Amino acid sequence: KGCWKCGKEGHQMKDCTER
DNA sequence: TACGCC
Ligand SMILES: [Zn+2]
Repeated sequence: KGCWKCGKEGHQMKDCTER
């Protein structure tokens, strides 16, 4: 629960995008 | 911000 690729409550994919 | 992708 958090990011998509990172693993932290920083943001979601539209704010990450980080592959 | 960058693949929402590996
Ligand atoms: Zn992330």
